[PDB]
Amino acid sequence: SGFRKMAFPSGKVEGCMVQVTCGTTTLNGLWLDDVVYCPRHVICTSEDMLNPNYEDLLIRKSNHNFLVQAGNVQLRVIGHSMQNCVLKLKVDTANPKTPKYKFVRIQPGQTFSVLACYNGSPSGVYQCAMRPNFTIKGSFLNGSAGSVGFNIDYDCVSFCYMHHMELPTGVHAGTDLEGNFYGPFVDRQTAQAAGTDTTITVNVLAWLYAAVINGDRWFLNRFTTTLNDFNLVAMKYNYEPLTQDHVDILGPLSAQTGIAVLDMCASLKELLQNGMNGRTILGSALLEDEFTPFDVVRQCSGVTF
Amino acid sequence: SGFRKMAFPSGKVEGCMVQVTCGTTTLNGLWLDDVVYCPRHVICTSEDMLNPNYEDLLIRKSNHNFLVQAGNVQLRVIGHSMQNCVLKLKVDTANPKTPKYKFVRIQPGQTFSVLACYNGSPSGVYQCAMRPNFTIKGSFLNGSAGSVGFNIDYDCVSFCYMHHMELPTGVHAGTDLEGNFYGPFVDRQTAQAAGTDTTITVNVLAWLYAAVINGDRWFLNRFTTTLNDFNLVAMKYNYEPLTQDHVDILGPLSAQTGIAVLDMCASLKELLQNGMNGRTILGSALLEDEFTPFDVVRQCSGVTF
Amino acid sequence: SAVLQSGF
Amino acid sequence: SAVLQSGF
Ligand SMILES: [Cl-]
Repeated sequence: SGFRKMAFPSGKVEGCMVQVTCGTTTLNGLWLDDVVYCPRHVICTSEDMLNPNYEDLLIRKSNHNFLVQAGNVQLRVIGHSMQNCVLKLKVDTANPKTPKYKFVRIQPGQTFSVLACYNGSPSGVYQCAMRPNFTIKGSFLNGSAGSVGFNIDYDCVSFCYMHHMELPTGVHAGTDLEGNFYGPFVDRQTAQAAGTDTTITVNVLAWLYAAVINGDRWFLNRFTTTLNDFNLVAMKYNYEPLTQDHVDILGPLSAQTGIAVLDMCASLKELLQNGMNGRTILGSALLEDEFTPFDVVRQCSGVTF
Repeated sequence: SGFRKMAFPSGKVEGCMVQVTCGTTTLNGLWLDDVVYCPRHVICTSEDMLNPNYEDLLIRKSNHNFLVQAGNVQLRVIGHSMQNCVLKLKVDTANPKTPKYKFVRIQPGQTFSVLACYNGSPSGVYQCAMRPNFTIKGSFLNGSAGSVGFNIDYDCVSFCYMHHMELPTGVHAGTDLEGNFYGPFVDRQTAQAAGTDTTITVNVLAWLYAAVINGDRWFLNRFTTTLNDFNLVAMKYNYEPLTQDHVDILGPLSAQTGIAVLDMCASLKELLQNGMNGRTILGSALLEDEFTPFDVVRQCSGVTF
Repeated sequence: SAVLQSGF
Repeated sequence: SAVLQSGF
């Protein structure tokens, strides 16, 4: 037993990380087959960031202007193109450690592991969620751009996030691996703000099921609720609406514990209206919303990769 | 910016995990060079666990009674010995993915990353601390024994923990890689209890420095305190005593922020005596004690491996 | 009591 | 404002 915020094993991703340097600007890139993917702001200097014309800046770059290093091995760039907000550097050797992989665009509320990297080398791994406002609450310093978020299914790595920038209040914004930003953001040093964030209700419910499986059941009440009545209260506390699809996604956890979703909802409504009165759930004094139902199932059943 | 509970990259450890099966009992082992290390309870059946005479049970085992699988490769065991609570299986091939490594015995209050494994395959990675009562608060199911805890320094993996068992209230107990248990525990299904746990004060102070570096400074007061006066209050709230060595270990963080350790102590004393009044620090409503000062420095300065 | 976390 | 997280 026990319950912790668990990241995917990072070995398959670590073998793909390289350093990309364009003059004084350096960040991380992802070396898959014979292509290195990286944020296009690597071609910027510090002055160019306020309002960069990326096409003009890249026309002035030759293949040799890109210094790509995989540890000790310098890699020769033999072509380059820009796709949306990512650069694609064709290199003259295919990465021998390339795993089986997919590019996916995740939905808000979904989670993934981030491999934080500087100068092409990993510093750490942690799990995070795509917030409803299309930011993530990561831990990223200057140099971390190009670090990637991913999920694993057996042997296939799904890359879903490339890091690009930090927004006010310390939240983070990036792209999918096709180079389209999550949310209404642009890779410019301009005034941009994350919008109002909400609490991912289906994830809170998954976490309360996790608590029940681990024997923390003090918050279980005896009432039930309707979906519509639940969503009236949730909305008041800045929770996302629970949909019937969400109720169905919670089905396996509900079956395991014998607690109908609408009964768990009745218990969440009381927590929201009355607080926790100094108590904790799973060691936490706030409700946690960064475990999906699949995350709970994986951790509580021990799925491996 | 941002601050998260960050685990070490696990690639170097993942290449070392194997499955060890002795009859119906299966757990994980660590394949380093030509030796596989695993908890000795693999030679137990379910009845043997109440009071196992491990020497008698192992005398009845031949090399072939140990089925060791590294993915698809079955490994031939050509010798076996018991060192304290760990088995050492000599195998006929050296692990080609063996990293540079050390065995270390960590001190309470120190942290490490755990690679949770089932049937020799990783499920996840997370960071945890050695509690003052010599347990850890992990997430471990049946099958997880043999999962290891580790730290990384550049290229050297220091293995510090092998998982063996779960104690009442869902805490976890294990050994160093020489097979000596952390704390006063034995690998037997007997009545054993984790003792009273305390809060690692030096780690709380490190985490408050992390908050200041990230711009969360509302808890900073204007007073100072003496070490002895601080330790009178800390003791009342089940905090460990702060020693002058701890104050020195906090030196780099103190220098970075310009806040003397004894001033941070004055602010911690007020948090302890007055609570947080609904406020959070770094997104948390409780004080966090599972970041060492080195953990904070690594994360806030971006040390890579 | 203490529970040894091997598997079946 | 938004800050691009490349390095020097
Ligand atoms: Cl909390």
